[PDB]
Amino acid sequence: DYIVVKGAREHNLKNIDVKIPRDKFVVITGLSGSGKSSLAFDTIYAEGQRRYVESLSSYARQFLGQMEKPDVDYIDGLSPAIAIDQKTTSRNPRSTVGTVTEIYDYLRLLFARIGTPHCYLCGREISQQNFACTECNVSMEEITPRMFSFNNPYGACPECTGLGSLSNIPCPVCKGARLKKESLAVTIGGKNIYEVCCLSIGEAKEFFANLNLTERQQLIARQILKEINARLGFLVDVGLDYLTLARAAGTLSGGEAQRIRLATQIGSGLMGVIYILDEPSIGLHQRDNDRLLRSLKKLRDLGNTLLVVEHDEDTMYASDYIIDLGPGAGSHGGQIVAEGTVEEIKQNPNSVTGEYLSGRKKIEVPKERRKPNGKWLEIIGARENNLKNINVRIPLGVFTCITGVSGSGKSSLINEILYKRLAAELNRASVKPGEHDLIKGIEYLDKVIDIDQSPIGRTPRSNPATYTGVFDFIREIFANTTEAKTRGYKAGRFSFNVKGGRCEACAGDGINKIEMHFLPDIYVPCEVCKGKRYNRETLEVRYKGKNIAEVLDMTVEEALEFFKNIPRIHKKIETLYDVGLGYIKLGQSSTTLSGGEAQRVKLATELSRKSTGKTMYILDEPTTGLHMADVHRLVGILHRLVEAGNSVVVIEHNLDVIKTADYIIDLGPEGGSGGGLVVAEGTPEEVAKVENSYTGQFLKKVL
Amino acid sequence: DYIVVKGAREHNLKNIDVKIPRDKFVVITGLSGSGKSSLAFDTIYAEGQRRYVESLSSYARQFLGQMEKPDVDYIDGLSPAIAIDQKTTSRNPRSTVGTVTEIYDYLRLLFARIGTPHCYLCGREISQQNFACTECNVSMEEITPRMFSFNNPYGACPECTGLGSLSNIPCPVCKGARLKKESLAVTIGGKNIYEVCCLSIGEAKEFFANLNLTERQQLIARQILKEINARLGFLVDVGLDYLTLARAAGTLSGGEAQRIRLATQIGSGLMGVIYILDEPSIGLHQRDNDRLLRSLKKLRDLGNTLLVVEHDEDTMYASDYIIDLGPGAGSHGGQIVAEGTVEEIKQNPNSVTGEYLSGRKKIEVPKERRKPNGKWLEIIGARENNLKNINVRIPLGVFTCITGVSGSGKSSLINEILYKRLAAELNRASVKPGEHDLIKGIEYLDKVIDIDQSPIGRTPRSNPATYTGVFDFIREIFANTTEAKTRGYKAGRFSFNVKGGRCEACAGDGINKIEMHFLPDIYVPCEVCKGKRYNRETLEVRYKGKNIAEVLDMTVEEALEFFKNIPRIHKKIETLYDVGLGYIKLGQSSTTLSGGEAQRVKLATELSRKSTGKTMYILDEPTTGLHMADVHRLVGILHRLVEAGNSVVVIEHNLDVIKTADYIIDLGPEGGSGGGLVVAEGTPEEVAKVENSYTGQFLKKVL
DNA sequence: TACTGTTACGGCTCCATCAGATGGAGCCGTAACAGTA
DNA sequence: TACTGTTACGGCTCCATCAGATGGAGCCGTAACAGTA
Ligand SMILES: Nc1ncnc2c1ncn2[C@@H]1O[C@H](COP(=O)(O)OP(=O)(O)NP(=O)(O)O)[C@@H](O)[C@H]1O
Ligand SMILES: Nc1ncnc2c1ncn2[C@@H]1O[C@H](COP(=O)(O)OP(=O)(O)NP(=O)(O)O)[C@@H](O)[C@H]1O
Ligand SMILES: Nc1ncnc2c1ncn2[C@@H]1O[C@H](COP(=O)(O)OP(=O)(O)NP(=O)(O)O)[C@@H](O)[C@H]1O
Ligand SMILES: Nc1ncnc2c1ncn2[C@@H]1O[C@H](COP(=O)(O)OP(=O)(O)NP(=O)(O)O)[C@@H](O)[C@H]1O
Ligand SMILES: [Zn+2]
Ligand SMILES: [Zn+2]
Ligand SMILES: [Zn+2]
Ligand SMILES: [Zn+2]
Ligand SMILES: [Zn+2]
Ligand SMILES: [Zn+2]
Repeated sequence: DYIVVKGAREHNLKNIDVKIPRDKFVVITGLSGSGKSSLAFDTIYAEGQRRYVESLSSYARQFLGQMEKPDVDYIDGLSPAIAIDQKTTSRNPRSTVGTVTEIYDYLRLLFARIGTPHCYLCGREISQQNFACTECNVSMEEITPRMFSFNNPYGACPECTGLGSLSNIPCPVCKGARLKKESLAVTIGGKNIYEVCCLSIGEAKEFFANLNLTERQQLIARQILKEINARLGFLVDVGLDYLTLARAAGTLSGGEAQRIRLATQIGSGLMGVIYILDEPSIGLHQRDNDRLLRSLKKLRDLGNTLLVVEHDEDTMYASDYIIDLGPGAGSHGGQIVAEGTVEEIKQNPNSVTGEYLSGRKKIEVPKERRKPNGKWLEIIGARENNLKNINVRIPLGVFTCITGVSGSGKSSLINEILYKRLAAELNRASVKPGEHDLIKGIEYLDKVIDIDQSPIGRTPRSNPATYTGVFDFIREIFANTTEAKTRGYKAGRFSFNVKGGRCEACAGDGINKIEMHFLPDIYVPCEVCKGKRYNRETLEVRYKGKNIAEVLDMTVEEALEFFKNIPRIHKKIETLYDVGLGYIKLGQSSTTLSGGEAQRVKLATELSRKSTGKTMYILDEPTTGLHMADVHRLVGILHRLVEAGNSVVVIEHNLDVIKTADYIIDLGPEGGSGGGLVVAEGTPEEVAKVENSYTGQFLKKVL
Repeated sequence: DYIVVKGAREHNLKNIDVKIPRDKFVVITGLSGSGKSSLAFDTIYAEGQRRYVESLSSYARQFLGQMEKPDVDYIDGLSPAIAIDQKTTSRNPRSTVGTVTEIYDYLRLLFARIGTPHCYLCGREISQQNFACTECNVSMEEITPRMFSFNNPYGACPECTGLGSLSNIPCPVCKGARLKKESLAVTIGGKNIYEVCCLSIGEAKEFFANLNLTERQQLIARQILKEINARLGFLVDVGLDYLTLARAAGTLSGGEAQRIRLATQIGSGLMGVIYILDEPSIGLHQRDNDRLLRSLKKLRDLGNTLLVVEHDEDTMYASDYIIDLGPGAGSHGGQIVAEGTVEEIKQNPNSVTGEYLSGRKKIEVPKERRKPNGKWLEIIGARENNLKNINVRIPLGVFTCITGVSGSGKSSLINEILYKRLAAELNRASVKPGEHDLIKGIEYLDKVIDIDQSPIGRTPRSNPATYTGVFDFIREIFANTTEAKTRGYKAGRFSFNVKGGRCEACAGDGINKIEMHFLPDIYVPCEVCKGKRYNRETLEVRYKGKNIAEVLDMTVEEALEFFKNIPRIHKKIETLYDVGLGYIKLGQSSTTLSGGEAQRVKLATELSRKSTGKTMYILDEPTTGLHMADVHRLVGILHRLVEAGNSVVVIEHNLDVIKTADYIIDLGPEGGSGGGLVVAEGTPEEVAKVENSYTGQFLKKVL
């Protein structure tokens, strides 16, 4: 009936004991960095998978990507668990829609088994010892599934090495097929593998459902066609029927990629299994979230238990049990602050999330909107990607929001066209802009700063000090001391990523890692330098009473007071304090940062640049993996930036960020190739007065 | 609440629909070959594992040993499943107790991580780049887990190639360590890996629980020592504390190996998982079975569902739901004959198992036992393995049974000493006997025939015709026809395992197998010869109106009438008919035979030999994987053999076979090194009069 | 003249894609040889 | 003289044991260069 966890002390959890009911919709809320992912994904999922993969093959456990055993006492009432984590990276030039969903492997098998080969020179059928066409004197090699893939030299096109593009233009030889001519002659139903991939998902499902095959080949392909049709049906049902299997995964949007990842791991139809979803609503519109909620309720109805760590209001309003962590974040949180039904969380004074839900704390909506001051910049002939020749004028000096469902072209319109043109005109960047006619009004701005929506990169060689750039100033200050000057030290001596002034027992890592072979690797503290990352010679040089280790092991609040007379350092630390990271250390490794904290570090990297008084701030979904309090702080700083006399445009699905905006531009009216038209454009009240778009309906519902 | 299976047509199932309750003890009874394994292991376990391993890593699914998708419509209420199958082979000279339970991998990791190397020439500690002792000028190689294993050239002893024995004697170099001298110098707590392996399990558990390690090494070994202790505790609790991790798996008994396999896959402590056990009581005494029943009830109490296909009366008397298949076997069965509680099966007239349980059918107990006729053969100084110098006289001309718990030395006493000495004296075999003084009374016998307890070998090149040896006579008869004589045909032309007279499109297999890569292979019928295994020239030669394909595609009952004037063929087919295989074809492949049918084929191979009127019949657990009806038939034929004037000794844990015996010899009083003494020796009533042995208690309880 | 932005180069880390090899035992078929009746 | 048992040799099949490699993107540190105030 219950999952009992006792003595959970993983990461920042303060030895908490929590009972999670089974066969229920249980959400884990709280601030960013409070211990939701560490409670669910790092502990419960890890134990549930570890206790089941041991009752399987011994050799195959190594390739499963095993998880380290959590620092817990005992877990009762556990069950096998499948989880979809909150960490997405993507951006691979060798991964497509076919390989991500694994349908391409099935297609390779199907073409290798029951395909019909030919000679690519005359088209006559090839028959056999040697599998060659006797007319053109060409010897085709053996037919195997590894010859229909572009990630090995056997089946990859020689010119582009299976990349597709070789000035970025399609490959002259394969024309984007990525496979050699020999492997493109095997046809099923009149099409080779590339042509079948180029077909839309909806078209391909019916192409495979209407295939005429001999009695011999149907026996072989019965176990392949059924799986292919099941996967295509999952993709269609999730709401992505307009995609093609040949699209690169480096071009998919956030919502499309998230839905692709969701549809793969959900359709198994099991029973008595715990499903763990970590932030399942990133880059998803309100209608996409409602569809996902319906699907998840259907999945629970089979007899499963759901543990979803969600920040959105809609998810918490459709659940039977809420577990709230906190009361703060980082080292200041990690306890079970409140529990129970959403009404109990609303009535619980100690729960910050309940305070926001109840209305005790809220994001202030301005009484009067900021009307445009007569300055507009206009774009005409927007035809990039799936934009159907629309023209929109973006105001200046006000807070602008760009809305619309996933695939409507919000990124393609704002990011590509606007940012690339502005950066080429003002920052003198060497970037190819999108397909458009012209932009009028560039002479009304001075600089452009953008925040992309891709997640940041993780590495043990980077911390907030290096990412924000303040570490360079700190190292210069340390190298400017009299003792460092008389010892010959430079700024490169004080960095743990440069050899010469770092602990050589760990190469500046600070902790040695012992390599197991079939078990997760272990991390143990260093012994030579005690984990200070530096030798004794470096640590002797002190500035204002602290050496570099002591200045790298101090929180942001402490470094704010420590660095007061230095303008650049104070400005950067003040921005870091403003975005919300007033409790994390100045040298915590990136790999140990939560998603929200990494996102806030990325925001503070760009929000700390000097403003010229008339600048362009382009933000692509800034409120991803952020609690309502972080959203409130971000809205406050953005509104202060606007009041300073600057123009800010924000592409957000968050309703609270939208409801405070000054001018809303809506793209739609549907996702994919069916959208690209400006549904509405005006003040939030005017857009709420329009019933053609779901965004207007939600805006008028909340107002 | 229920597992609903509809349209199950795998193997010989006749499209049955069955609902199996969840969180219950459900047994699947029926005859041998009726469709229990095909219903449970091949369908439910296959679907349950297939529907879960897809929600895991893609690469690691290949190494998991995937199961083919069953020929079923839809299964509802499924859940992830772990199963222990009924097919055990063992007999590997490169597998020990350590590797089977995987504790040896953990020990290799532990020794590679926190070991203490030395030089094997002087004993001084080795320190370093190269790990070498500067005194003896010896350079020890790198320390890795792959250097502590004898299955790779890095860590295997050169002399014996890691076999241990190089006239079978221990290796002169390693003295049975199987590892080279360099890898035997790494010691933990004063012992190398071989010494720790040689320690008993109970001793080693306390050796690891009382190890003094530095604070540095405890951090590394915390995740290893806990797992090692857990596995050792499982082995101790199952009832096998006397074993040592260095014992070869080719010497373990049936009960010990079965308990080792049971203890590994049960201790996971999950919930909402279906456990499938296929014949879990092979080679296990009554007390071992009672312990296993207690453990299984404890495992179900956690909230699991158990599907155990069992023939034993004890298992069916401790269950809440019985599913009975039949009503016959082979092509004559496959339907759900009866279902419900054990009382309902007792009162169900159509259930053969219920008929046997109720007492309508029973094994007749003779009114008066056959007293010995004054002829005895005596063995003195029995000290083989764990026999403590005991002497027993085995009577002649009566049915003798050897009882006792697993490890008591029943096999070591009867099989090794008696069979090897009798075969060396009478059959002129070149076999080394066991350790004993002498045997008096060999001149009272003429021949010895034995039936070992090891399972038979499976291959697609063998069928009952070839295994029983009747196929050679059939081929000779076919080659003796006038047309074959005039065509130059020989007996080697008529065998599908010899090239020249077989379908070259399949090399006599009869079905081509298409090789997938990450999916289970598919089997499709041949096209050139239509699966007749022979070409047109061979099939033209006909004997008595049938060619060789028609005589290879006929059941045993039909071939009994077809071959009536040939003495040898009729005798062999009559024996095959008597043992119970009157419905299977004469050419069904071995890989498709059930366990019980393969066992009966093995029995009929040896029971068909000519008896001299005074012969020795040694049977080692003949009633393994056989229903009560097959047991009744085997008891009948054995009693007829005894009445013919021969002596039969049977080493069986089956109580029905024991209760009909004429003279019982009991070994005990406990398993392992604590046994080897003759607890009781006399008629069944006399043994029942003794309360020192559990066998006597059971005998007096049933009588 | 210093601040701020860009671009290029080398080293380190992480994520996505890819779809088994080897050794020995058991069985079939065939030939050779001995005991027995 | 024929039946029955054992033993040796070559080919085919199955089970147990064993514990990742490669390619490209993102980040850090450093140098060079241009616009601006
Ligand atoms: N390996 C680690 N070592 C030390 N601290 C860690 C580690 N991993 C995470 N933390 C910290 O533990 C706290 C909780 O992190 P985590 O539980 O992953 O975040 P979360 O609550 O899911 N928040 P978010 O992902 O931003 O919504 C944060 O302060 C992290 O910086
Ligand atoms: N290079 C490309 N080639 C073809 N189609 C593309 C390409 N890049 C993007 N698309 C498609 O163009 C449509 C709009 O993409 P994009 O503008 O990035 O989405 P978006 O509106 O920002 N959605 P989201 O970020 O999820 O809220 C989607 O259907 C994309 O799959
Ligand atoms: N692959 C197969 N093709 C055809 N027939 C098969 C196949 N596998 C099994 N059978 C037959 O199907 C019947 C049931 O076999 P199976 O279900 O494995 O046995 P079982 O009921 O568990 N009996 P047993 O193992 O002896 O206790 C038998 O007649 C088998 O010979
Ligand atoms: N070669 C060997 N070296 C050491 N111990 C051995 C060896 N062979 C067997 N044993 C042990 O000797 C004991 C008796 O073995 P064995 O006589 O085969 O058992 P059994 O009584 O027939 N039991 P079971 O067949 O399971 O009913 C067991 O503890 C075996 O592990
Ligand atoms: Zn040609
Ligand atoms: Zn190309
Ligand atoms: Zn160090
Ligand atoms: Zn030495
Ligand atoms: Zn050796
Ligand atoms: Zn054929």
